[PDB]
Amino acid sequence: GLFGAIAGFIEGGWQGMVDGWYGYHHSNEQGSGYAADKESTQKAIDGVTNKVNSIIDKMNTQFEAVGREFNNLERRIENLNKKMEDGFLDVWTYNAELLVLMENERTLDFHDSNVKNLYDKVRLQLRDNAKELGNGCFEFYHKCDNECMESVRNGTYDYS
Amino acid sequence: GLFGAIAGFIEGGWQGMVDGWYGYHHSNEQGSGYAADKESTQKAIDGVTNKVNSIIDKMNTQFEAVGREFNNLERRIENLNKKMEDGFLDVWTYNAELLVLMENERTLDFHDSNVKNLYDKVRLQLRDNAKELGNGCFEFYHKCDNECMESVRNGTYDYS
Amino acid sequence: GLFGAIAGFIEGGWQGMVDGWYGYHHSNEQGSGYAADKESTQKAIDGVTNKVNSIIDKMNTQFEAVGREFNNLERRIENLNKKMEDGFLDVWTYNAELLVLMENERTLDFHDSNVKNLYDKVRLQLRDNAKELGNGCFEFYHKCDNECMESVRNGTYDYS
Amino acid sequence: DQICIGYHANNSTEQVDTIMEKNVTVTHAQDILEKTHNGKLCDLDGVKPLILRDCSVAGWLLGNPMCDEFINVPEWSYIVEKANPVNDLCYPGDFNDYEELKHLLSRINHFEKIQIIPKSSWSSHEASLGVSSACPYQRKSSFFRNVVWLIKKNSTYPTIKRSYNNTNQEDLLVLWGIHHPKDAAEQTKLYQNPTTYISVGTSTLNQRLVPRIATRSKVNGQSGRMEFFWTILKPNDAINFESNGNFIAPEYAYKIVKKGDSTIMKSELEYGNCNTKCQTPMGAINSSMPFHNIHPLTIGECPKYVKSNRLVLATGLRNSP
Amino acid sequence: DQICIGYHANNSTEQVDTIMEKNVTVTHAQDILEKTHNGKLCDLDGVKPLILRDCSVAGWLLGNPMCDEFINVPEWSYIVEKANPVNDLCYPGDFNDYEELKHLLSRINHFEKIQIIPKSSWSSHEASLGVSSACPYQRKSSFFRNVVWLIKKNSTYPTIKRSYNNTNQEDLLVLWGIHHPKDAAEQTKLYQNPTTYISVGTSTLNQRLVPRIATRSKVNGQSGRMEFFWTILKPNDAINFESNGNFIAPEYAYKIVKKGDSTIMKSELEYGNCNTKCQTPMGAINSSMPFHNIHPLTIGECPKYVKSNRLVLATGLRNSP
Amino acid sequence: DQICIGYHANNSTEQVDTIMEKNVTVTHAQDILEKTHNGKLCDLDGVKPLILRDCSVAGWLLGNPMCDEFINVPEWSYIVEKANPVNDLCYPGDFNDYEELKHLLSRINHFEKIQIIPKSSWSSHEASLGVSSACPYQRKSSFFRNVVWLIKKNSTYPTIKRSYNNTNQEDLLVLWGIHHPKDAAEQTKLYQNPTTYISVGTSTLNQRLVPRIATRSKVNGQSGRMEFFWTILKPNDAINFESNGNFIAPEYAYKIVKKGDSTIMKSELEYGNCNTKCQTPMGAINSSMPFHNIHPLTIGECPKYVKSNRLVLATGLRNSP
Ligand SMILES: *[C@@H]1O[C@H](CO)[C@@H](O)[C@H](O)[C@H]1NC(C)=O
Ligand SMILES: *[C@@H]1O[C@H](CO)[C@@H](O)[C@H](O)[C@H]1NC(C)=O
Ligand SMILES: *[C@@H]1O[C@H](CO)[C@@H](O)[C@H](O)[C@H]1NC(C)=O
Ligand SMILES: *[C@@H]1O[C@H](CO)[C@@H](O)[C@H](O)[C@H]1NC(C)=O
Ligand SMILES: *[C@@H]1O[C@H](CO)[C@@H](O)[C@H](O)[C@H]1NC(C)=O
Ligand SMILES: *[C@@H]1O[C@H](CO)[C@@H](O)[C@H](O)[C@H]1NC(C)=O
Ligand SMILES: *[C@H]1O[C@H](CO)[C@@H](O)[C@H](O)[C@H]1NC(C)=O
Ligand SMILES: *[C@H]1O[C@H](CO)[C@@H](O)[C@H](O)[C@H]1NC(C)=O
Ligand SMILES: *[C@H]1O[C@H](CO)[C@@H](O)[C@H](O)[C@H]1NC(C)=O
Ligand SMILES: *[C@H]1O[C@H](CO)[C@@H](O)[C@H](O)[C@H]1NC(C)=O
Ligand SMILES: *[C@H]1O[C@H](CO)[C@@H](O)[C@H](O)[C@H]1NC(C)=O
Ligand SMILES: *[C@H]1O[C@H](CO)[C@@H](O)[C@H](O)[C@H]1NC(C)=O
Repeated sequence: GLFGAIAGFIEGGWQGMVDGWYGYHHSNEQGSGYAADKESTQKAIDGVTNKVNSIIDKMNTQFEAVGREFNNLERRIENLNKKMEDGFLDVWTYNAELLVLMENERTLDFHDSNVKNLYDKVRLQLRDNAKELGNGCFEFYHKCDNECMESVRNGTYDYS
Repeated sequence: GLFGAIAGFIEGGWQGMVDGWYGYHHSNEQGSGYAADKESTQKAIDGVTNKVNSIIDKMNTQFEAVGREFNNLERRIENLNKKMEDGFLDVWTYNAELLVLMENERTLDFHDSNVKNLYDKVRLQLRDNAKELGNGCFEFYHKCDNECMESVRNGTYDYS
Repeated sequence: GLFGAIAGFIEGGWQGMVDGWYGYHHSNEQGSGYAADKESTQKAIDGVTNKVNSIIDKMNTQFEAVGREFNNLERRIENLNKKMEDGFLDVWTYNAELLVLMENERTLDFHDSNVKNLYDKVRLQLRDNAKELGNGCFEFYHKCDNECMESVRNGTYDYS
Repeated sequence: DQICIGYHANNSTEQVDTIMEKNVTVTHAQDILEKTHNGKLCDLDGVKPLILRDCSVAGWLLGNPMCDEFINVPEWSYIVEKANPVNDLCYPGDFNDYEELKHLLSRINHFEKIQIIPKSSWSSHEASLGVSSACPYQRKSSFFRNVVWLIKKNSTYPTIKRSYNNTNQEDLLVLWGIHHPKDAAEQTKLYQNPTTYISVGTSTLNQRLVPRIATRSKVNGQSGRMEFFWTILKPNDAINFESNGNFIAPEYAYKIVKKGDSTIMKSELEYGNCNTKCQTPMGAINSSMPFHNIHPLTIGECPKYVKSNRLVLATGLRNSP
Repeated sequence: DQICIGYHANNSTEQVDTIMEKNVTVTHAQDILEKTHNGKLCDLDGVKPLILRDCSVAGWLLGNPMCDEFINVPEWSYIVEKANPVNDLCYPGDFNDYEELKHLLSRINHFEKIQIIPKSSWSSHEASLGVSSACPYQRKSSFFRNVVWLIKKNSTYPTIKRSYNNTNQEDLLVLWGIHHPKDAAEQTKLYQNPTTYISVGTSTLNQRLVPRIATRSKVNGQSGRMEFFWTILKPNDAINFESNGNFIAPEYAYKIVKKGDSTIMKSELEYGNCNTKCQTPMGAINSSMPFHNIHPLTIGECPKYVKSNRLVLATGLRNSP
Repeated sequence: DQICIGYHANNSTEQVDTIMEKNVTVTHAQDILEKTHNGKLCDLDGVKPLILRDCSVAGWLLGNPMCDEFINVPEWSYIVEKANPVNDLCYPGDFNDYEELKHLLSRINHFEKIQIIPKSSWSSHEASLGVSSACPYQRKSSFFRNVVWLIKKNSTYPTIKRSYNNTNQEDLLVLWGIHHPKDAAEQTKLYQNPTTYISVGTSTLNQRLVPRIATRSKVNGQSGRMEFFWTILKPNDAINFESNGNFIAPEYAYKIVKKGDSTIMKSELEYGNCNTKCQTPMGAINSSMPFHNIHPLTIGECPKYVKSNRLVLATGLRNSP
């Protein structure tokens, strides 16, 4: 959404590409195929793994509410002990609901930014040797066989 | 701010365009006019409506602090009952102040991203049939009458 | 990260440029030098100063937990007074840890966006008078002496 | 010919704050914090609350001569009491476990007062002599109307043996008291017997009160003290009393008729001849909004409270000056 | 020839919520909230808990005739008690500071019961006559097994003067009681002396209980009442008793053998012949997850509790329908 | 010719954490969490605190012979007491509602001690014989200096009838006690009368203490016990006493002279001949920073406390290795 790539200038996802989160579809004389970008995928995996574990780990620990006994003439302090645990456990209910909502929104934007930066990785790589088609594809002005195609993925095409 | 469009490569807002949040100013032989982009405006309206209602709805409910009576020789537990409500209601005072600050910052960035993606919607639509002027305008290399102008807004110009 | 400039299409930082956060390296017949962009640097300084002070100031104040005395037959209410302060001070421990993590991530992205918008400031300024090299540099098609170079920094090159 | 992309502006003056910047003008904004209230105490859900006015909970239950307005009250929605009710214990003394009782009556919404020991059934003691100048009614010495200050008859106070068995379906609030006199002469003058007691028992109660004879500071003219006690009597349980003096006997008890959510509120407000959903001590809230800063403690369909001057979300975008 | 950049899709049905939008389908998602539990009470860390079953803490400690199962229990992990144990105080009465004691026994993990005053050492009173129909054992009148209801011998109840000195290294929980009879005849019938007392003292204790003679409602047939009291006796301290009647003497006390983290839990569950790490009243938790919504109050290596239906993080990206 | 856009780098080693990544090096960073303190107890706002040292609040108020340093203290800023003060109740016993009193004295900042019943005004009893070896002063038997242990005179202890009327403008803390002896002989030896009492009354007080005669464990040589009681006496109210024995009479009371924010702190620290703004039990804080992790409980202009090792905001940007 925020970065315009996913469900934007890239219209849809590839069901056919299963080996990673972001990657390439190539098409040439030898054929057409899907292939993941390892680095970009593994960057995101790391990040999102650490986002998750940060939400879990930094809870060390929340309120640990073990029960008490009040009697028939201590109804005020029973109510007090009651209200305390209401208030607390309802504070964490707000935190957790909202945390998850906010980070769910960021995680999608994180992915959108990733697909955008991957696109721009290749744009800068190919310079004037291909035309941008505006749907996420580049059409080469020259023959690009599989060795050429893999060299784009390696980051090694026109290494200078 | 974050996405460079509002108060950036688009210098200012249009007072004249009142029917929506984001939209178009056109200029041709038949005249010049303002017109909203319905889809883009209504996307944002939905989003921002749901952001608001999420802050309201997910408060279900905060601490519900109904008073108690302590006497002259229960000053310790009165103080305890006091401090509890200080601490709580001052926890929500932090949440709410900061939530509003953080989401106010995101909402402005949300709008900035929206105006950017709208710009890029049209850029990709017009391809090489117009020149970008860098201030948010495109100058057509060919005549674009009102039917043409409306076809840009529909997303139907050069439908292929 | 999110905006692709820092540690992206700009590979690295300049140790040599010490007068500001974002800025310019120029190279011409008279020589080459580093120079800060005052406006862009001072925008960010203001912002980040206010982000900091917002985290500090809006804490007004957290829970102010001054101790109580319970005796040998009030172990239940001592435990209650205990658990209250556990729960609270462990709520702020979650807030503060996570706040700092989330805002640390935004602050880096804020800086990334800033370097990107600075790049685009100059791109729009220079229009067709220079070629983008894709590493954050523009190569002029004409001689650009120091007066010319300073005019880029002022925002006054080709003022029309 | 030309097409430009761009965004809305207006003449909105509404500013909001963000983390990075403050007082940013925007095209639209939504206020979430409520700050208004009609300033009156109002019926909850169309039913009038129990506004004690100048009486306290003690004054009301015991039947202080100045609380006659509340002799037989209807069902209530919530209990309002002033900061310092003038009509409390007209005869000086204390009320045992008062706060726990006050807390009990918060979660009740209707009493029915029943006679459990007729005043005219005290055939061996005097029952109509126990009045005090500390408790006047229309310039005349009187006493808490729901309990009976018994006195010796013919220089004899025989040992009282009485009980009431709760044959009703509801729980029963029962109140009694003990008189702590100022000296031995007074003890003889009122009760004959020098060494007296009051034993009270139920399934769960087991007490034996002993009065305390002492000189102390006069309050409303009295160096004596009345000390009051209560219990909830369960359906089918009985309460037993025994005393050879100083016994402030019950006559009336309270049948708990309607239970439900409420509590006691400290407020100096009167009734507003009005109707509402939500209530604070300072005033009632009528709105759709979801937050406020008026007052901590509340009852009703009340949007949440917080301590802050201004909470305002941006909805529109940065407005261009 | 052509190279396209693009992103993963699959046939994932998993939806999550964000601030801006809800029910967004994604390629992967992680559930953090636990909702499952084996539904049984299980050994903590491989050690069986103290499941009182139909007895209460009072019933157990005093030695209610119906709690014989728990005459000499082994070391426990945590205490489970039913909502309303049927075997509590078989003889009606009260237990002084019961909740504070209950709270004390939460943080203990093993008692050892020792004899401190042999039942057969009461050479001047009768020690084997104090049984009641309120406390039956196998259709036969009995009494709390750890305390002794002493009675007069030969129309004489001499003044008891006894003590126990804690020569052990551990603290000692000591329990005694006082009998509140129904009338003066009974007082004479059991204790001879009309005016009796019970004085108890340690380094820190200093009490003098006086029984209370009264008619009250019958419970398990009794208008009399037993009232029980306790203290922790410190290593090298002594406890002194003195009474001329109504004394429910101790015989057994409890040596605090093992201390540690635990508490009393209200649950209707039985034992599960099972072994676990974490426990709620409804069931035990076995998983790696970090949050749950099953039950507030808990003990063990328990991931944190919250009140919510569903918590689910997006990990993958927006899936394309 | 060429112009490049770019960003700052330096040789900063400072790392911070984010949600996505940890230990990220940055050009600048700001630490918000305070961790330092001078390690001493210091005057609050230029005024010395009440450091009791080896005495307790009880020891001080009652006037334990070993607390002479605090016979007439000046105005204080806050109260410091050790974990286990050695000089507490030299004569064994208890202090009634001690914690509530301790809590009262937290919010006070100055007493003035006044004589209310001269020691030399006890014309019918002996007032200078009540000393104990439990309470030595310079190897000599003594007693709490602010109260008076009265004794019989000429084999007679006439009934005491005394009072003090608070003619001052301030509230008055008044302290008295009752002696619980070890046996009847002692009772006769000290007070003559076998059956004694102590009645105390104000506008709101109404008590009658009865001493308790018993053998109990010796503490500082004594099987007897002193039990102390207090009340706040209001301007224009009077306190009345009556006793025929066991009365530990007041001589001195405390006029509440200065009120204000403070509380009792448990610390083993001495005075630092120093001056500060903020204070914890471990040490005083001097800085501009807004958070700390030193100690929960605090008094003064103290930045907020939290339980964490490290809190550090990024201010600069990612530094390039
Ligand atoms: C009261 O008791 C006296 C005993 O002196 C008795 O003779 C008298 O008849 C009684 N008085 C009344 C009015 O019943
Ligand atoms: C205390 O003394 C004053 C006279 O100075 C008197 O008016 C007041 O009533 C006395 N207080 C009491 C409780 O007797
Ligand atoms: C009981 O006491 C009586 C006094 O009447 C005495 O004579 C008798 O021997 C005693 N009885 C027994 C069984 O020891
Ligand atoms: C109260 O009265 C009923 C008879 O209506 C009786 O069965 C019940 O036992 C009585 N309760 C007590 C405590 O005596
Ligand atoms: C003490 O009382 C006695 C009574 O035996 C009396 O005669 C004597 O004079 C009194 N002693 C003093 C010292 O006043
Ligand atoms: C308990 O016994 C020991 C002797 O074993 C003795 O030294 C100690 O003082 C006694 N405790 C008391 C309170 O008498
Ligand atoms: C990537 O592909 C190139 C060109 O096909 C191949 O020769 C080489 O093995 C690969 N290089 C790296 C660094 O992965
Ligand atoms: C939009 O405009 C076109 C061209 O003017 C017009 O013919 C048509 O009615 C519109 N189409 C849609 C899908 O709105
Ligand atoms: C900036 O540089 C220009 C061109 O070198 C110089 O003439 C002028 O003094 C500067 N102008 C401003 C507005 O800073
Ligand atoms: C917002 O802050 C500004 C500058 O800090 C201050 O002048 C003003 O009081 C604030 N806004 C309003 C409407 O008061
Ligand atoms: C999500 O909300 C939608 C629309 O508001 C509703 O139909 C549905 O109940 C929710 N999703 C599921 C799986 O129930
Ligand atoms: C940050 O974490 C790293 C890797 O997880 C660890 O080596 C290190 O202890 C941390 N940083 C510092 C300065 O200790």
